[PDB]
Amino acid sequence: XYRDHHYRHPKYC
Amino acid sequence: XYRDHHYRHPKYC
Amino acid sequence: GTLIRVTPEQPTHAVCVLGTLTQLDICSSAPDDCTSFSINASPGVVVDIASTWPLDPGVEVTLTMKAASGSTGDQKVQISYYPVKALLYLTAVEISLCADITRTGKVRTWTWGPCGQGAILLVNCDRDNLESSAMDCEDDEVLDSEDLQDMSLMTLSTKTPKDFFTNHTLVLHVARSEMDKVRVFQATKCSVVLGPKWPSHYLMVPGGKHNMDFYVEALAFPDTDFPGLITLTISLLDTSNLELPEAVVFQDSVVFRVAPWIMTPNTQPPQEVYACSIFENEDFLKSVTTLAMKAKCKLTICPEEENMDDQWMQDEMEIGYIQAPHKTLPVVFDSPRNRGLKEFPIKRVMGPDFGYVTRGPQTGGISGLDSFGNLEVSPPVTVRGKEYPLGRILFGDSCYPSNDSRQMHQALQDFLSAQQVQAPVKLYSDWLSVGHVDEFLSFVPAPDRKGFRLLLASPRSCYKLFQEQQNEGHGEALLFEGIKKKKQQKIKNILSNKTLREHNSFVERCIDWNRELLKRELGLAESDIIDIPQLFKLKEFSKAEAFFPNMVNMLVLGKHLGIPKPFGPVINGRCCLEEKVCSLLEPLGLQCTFINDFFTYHIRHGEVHCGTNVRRKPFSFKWWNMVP
Amino acid sequence: GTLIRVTPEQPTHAVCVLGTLTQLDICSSAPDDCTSFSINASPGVVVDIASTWPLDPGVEVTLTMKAASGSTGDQKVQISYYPVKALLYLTAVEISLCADITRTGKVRTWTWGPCGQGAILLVNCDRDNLESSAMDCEDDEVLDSEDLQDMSLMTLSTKTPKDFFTNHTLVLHVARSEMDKVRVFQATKCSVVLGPKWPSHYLMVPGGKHNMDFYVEALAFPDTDFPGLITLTISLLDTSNLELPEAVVFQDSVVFRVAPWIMTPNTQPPQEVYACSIFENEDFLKSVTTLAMKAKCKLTICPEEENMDDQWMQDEMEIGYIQAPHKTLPVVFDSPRNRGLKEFPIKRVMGPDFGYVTRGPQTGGISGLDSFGNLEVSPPVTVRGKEYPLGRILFGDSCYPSNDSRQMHQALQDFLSAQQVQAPVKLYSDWLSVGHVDEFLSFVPAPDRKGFRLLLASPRSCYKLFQEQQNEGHGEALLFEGIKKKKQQKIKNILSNKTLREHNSFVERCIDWNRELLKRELGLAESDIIDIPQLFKLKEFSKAEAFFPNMVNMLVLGKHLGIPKPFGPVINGRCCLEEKVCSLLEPLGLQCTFINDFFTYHIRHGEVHCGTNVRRKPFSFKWWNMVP
Ligand SMILES: [Ca+2]
Ligand SMILES: [Ca+2]
Ligand SMILES: [Ca+2]
Ligand SMILES: [Ca+2]
Ligand SMILES: [Ca+2]
Ligand SMILES: [Ca+2]
Ligand SMILES: [Ca+2]
Ligand SMILES: [Ca+2]
Ligand SMILES: [Ca+2]
Ligand SMILES: [Ca+2]
Repeated sequence: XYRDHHYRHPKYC
Repeated sequence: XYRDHHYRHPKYC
Repeated sequence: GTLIRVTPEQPTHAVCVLGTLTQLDICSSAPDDCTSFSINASPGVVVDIASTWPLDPGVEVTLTMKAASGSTGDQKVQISYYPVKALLYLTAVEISLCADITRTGKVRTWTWGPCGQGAILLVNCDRDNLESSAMDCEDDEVLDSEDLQDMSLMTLSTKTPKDFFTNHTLVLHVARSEMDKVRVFQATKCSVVLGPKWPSHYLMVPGGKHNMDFYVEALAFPDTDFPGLITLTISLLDTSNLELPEAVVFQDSVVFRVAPWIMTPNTQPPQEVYACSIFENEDFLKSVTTLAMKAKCKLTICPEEENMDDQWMQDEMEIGYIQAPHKTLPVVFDSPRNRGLKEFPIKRVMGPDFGYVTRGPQTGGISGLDSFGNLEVSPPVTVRGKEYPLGRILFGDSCYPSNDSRQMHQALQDFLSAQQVQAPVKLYSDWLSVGHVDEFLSFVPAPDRKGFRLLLASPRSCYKLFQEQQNEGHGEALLFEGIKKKKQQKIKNILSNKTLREHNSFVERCIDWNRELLKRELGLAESDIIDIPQLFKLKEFSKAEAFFPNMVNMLVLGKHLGIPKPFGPVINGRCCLEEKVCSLLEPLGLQCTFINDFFTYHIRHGEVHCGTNVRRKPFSFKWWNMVP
Repeated sequence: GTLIRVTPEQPTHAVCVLGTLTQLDICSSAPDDCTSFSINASPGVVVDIASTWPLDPGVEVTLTMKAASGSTGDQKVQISYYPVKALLYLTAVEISLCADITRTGKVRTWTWGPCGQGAILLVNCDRDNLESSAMDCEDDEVLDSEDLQDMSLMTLSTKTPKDFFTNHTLVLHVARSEMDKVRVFQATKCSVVLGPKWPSHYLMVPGGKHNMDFYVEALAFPDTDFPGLITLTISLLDTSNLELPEAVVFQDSVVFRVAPWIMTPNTQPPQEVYACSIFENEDFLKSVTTLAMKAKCKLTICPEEENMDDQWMQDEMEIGYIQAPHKTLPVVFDSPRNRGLKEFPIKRVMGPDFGYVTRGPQTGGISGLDSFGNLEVSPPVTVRGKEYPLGRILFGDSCYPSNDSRQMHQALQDFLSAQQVQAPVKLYSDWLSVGHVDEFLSFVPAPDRKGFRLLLASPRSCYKLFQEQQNEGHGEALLFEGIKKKKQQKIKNILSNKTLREHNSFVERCIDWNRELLKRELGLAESDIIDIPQLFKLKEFSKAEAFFPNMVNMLVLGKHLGIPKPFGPVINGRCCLEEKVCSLLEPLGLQCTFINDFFTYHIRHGEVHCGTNVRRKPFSFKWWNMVP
């Protein structure tokens, strides 16, 4: 992900 | 069209 | 190009592939106080410096080897810094991915011309299996041995030390964009490795010397969404550490081009003639059989039980070919029109060594200009220096788009344009009631000048002929006297017809525009064109129709011509139109035979050529030698 | 090329257009007994024979005129056959369809290079009207005068006798394939004549001298289904007889090419810098404002009420330009990613003289490699003779396709490939957790050699620097000591980390493969590359992430660099990494400024460049002078 750079991620998003 | 050369025609087909 | 960095704190092990240049970087981790270096190489390693040398980034070191090692780390290189010592252990392998890049018949870019490189792929569009009704490329298995003759061979040769692939892996892959237009079978039997489903495969190679064979086939012809180039890549990856992901160490590629679909003009020798057997089509079939026997070619007659009362063989399909340094085979292009003969090109044409292709909306809306009697091709021509050794494609269109205008379907147009070997040419043929370029132009062979003659319909010539006939005291001759159950017309009443004269003048204007187009687009002269007498008449929608059987709509088989019988006026026991055509064509060495098609084809607005299809010998010129 | 046939039985009236060659056929209807001919021409007509001449098809007659007639049938030509006489009445008109074929600024093929011909069309993608939210090309009307500055001018000049168009007509048309990507307005005010609905128009021209003005605009950028060429045709048709259909007598055409979308590298001067104002983003914004003020450029800050808590300005859009001999204007390319900033490029970027373009699935499924932080462009380069005066496009991909691999969307790939002026290059960037080529490569200006320097991340360099620091008695320095609320790491414990060493070795292998790709694809040498110290660590899915703020992910504004602050070990009162970067970059004339982005961007896996976007000056080189 929402505020993270990753478009999708099991952990950060 | 039926037996005519024209693919479509108001008269021959 | 590979970079290897050597550090004096620990030796490094690197893998080099024969035939690839390896640059050795020594200043990346050289001692700060060092100023010069020396190289000590094993006799199996050749070093090139581009006896100490200055330690600067400008100087370069390149490594080469001549033999693949039999053990890992066989060859060592010593770098002496001024003295600290650094070591480089190194093993050599040979990885080759070979195709027929020379286009000669025997096994990373594609270039046209006789001095180019690149392999050619054939679409597996035929039906080599006799227990199926679909094409060979619709399944991911090879069921016949002969099916391997339509597939390109690619050889992977590996010379690696024993127990080399316990730490390295080989992957064969293709891009996701081209993965749906290619299929690769590994020869062991033939098992699929790459295709429209799997874009990558993990090859299993044993150590030592190994050769693997792959058979490549294509699933799609070049189109507007497919340039025609397919790249198959082999990647050597390091897999030394289990936790760490595999890292790419080597990559090689092979580029194939899909062979385009090529037409054949009337100047090519004939091989097979197709015809239909509808009711009362007996004398026409007898004449066609006699002409084919004289021309030394076979006949294929479709029974009425399969015609569905359709006699227009020419419009339904068009026969061309596809060739490659290993295999050539004809292909049938199915017209979007589906009237009666919609099943013939798929059930009685396509078979062993005979491919099939189709385009356009099968059940959608189309026009009468989509029939393949509107599609023709010219002999090879030189236009202002540019060469066309296979000819140019010609099809009909209108002058400008409007509400009532017709056109060939855009799908067919982009297909023909994607087949680049013959650049299509648009001609004005919408003025005709049917709209077929075969109704006013034709090509015949001739043993002089460029090697061919272009025959064009000319109302002027017919009017001049009738004028001379009337001047010579023959003005009461009856046109249509040979045929019965019709109105016979005298010469004077056909000369004093103002409406017919105006209609013929308009038709002549259209044909003159077409001739001016053709001369510019084919580089012809006034000596390359012959005007055949003809007469047209405007009809419903103010569109032209032939007044008497179209004599230019004839069948050409080498030097034998089957011409529709015009049934013109008879002077001195001979038809004047037939005599004029004989005088015009016979000096070229051709033999004119006149076929009666009045009550069978002409009544239905068709002629001898409209009801026949001919298969012609492929060009001797290799398409990959053309430079579009 | 036009053919005129003369018959002695009746004179013919023909219309000739100035500038076109007219061939006069005399043997088509010549008397049979005739053997020689003579020509008597009016002084206003020039005849060329290619004083009698033999009457054979080999000889040709060509007619030319120097002035448009003021009356129909003004000039007569007499053909004397040997003596029968034939007459030809003839009138001359001038029909010109002029565009900016010289690409100079002032008013039938398109060729690249400085010695070519062809006009350039601009897509009307901006919003010159302040009372609408859509682009200018979405309607068939012109509402502003300034809107006429983005349209190409085409002039139709007619010099015809009085009462000439009572029997002739002029039609302006375009093909049905290109009719949906063009629109033409006739200037009177501006009324549409040709467009995606009407493919033909019947022009109304008065007799005498007349000039008409047309404004042409494009509605689509070049793509995989659009080569980029549009042909507009003018046809002169004869309409003498009402019952007979109109016959085409003359045809002229003008070819336009749609200007492609062009990127700008980091070596171009900056003009405007974009940034986002999220919570706690204050010191970063202050540093950005100071850097922009020093670089003499403006700032555009998006308020948090429009950010929707999205701070990644770089990924959402990419700014390029489109230029033509009359007008140049920037364009914004909208990424298929739509996260928070999905409305900024359409509501606060596109406006007067600022176009908009987008591709990809707006609501479909995409990957993290579609963000425009993965799309960059290189400075102009010469590769083995081939010239790229605008640079080459670089974007990231994987080594080979597989189940877990990612890629940039095919729609974007074919769009960038269709923009031919910069050939895209695929780089291996899927090994990163985010997968953005901006995380390991950058370009900076330099006043020597090729004019630029390529900076690449290098774990080796950082490890060497730490080794020298430990050798010089500094082995207890604490990395991450400048920042708080985090674990500070000594140099010895970061040097004795085997897992970190293996991860960095794998990352170095990937970066070395990328460097070997870049050297071959851009024609670089070892002196054109500078290695920036860096440290990576493998993470979830075994993908690399920056250990400390990515120093190569910086903002470049001319000679001013905003670098993320690494917060490295402090030796002698200065950070060793900062000192090394300054020593590496300052000799090139650049000035290094370090920006703190630890708790705002680095924690969220981003850096200074990831959260900023810069608009750069267009290239001085004209794209139409490039030869792809
Ligand atoms: Ca098969
Ligand atoms: Ca087969
Ligand atoms: Ca069919
Ligand atoms: Ca076969
Ligand atoms: Ca045909
Ligand atoms: Ca508008
Ligand atoms: Ca505008
Ligand atoms: Ca967006
Ligand atoms: Ca504007
Ligand atoms: Ca970018």
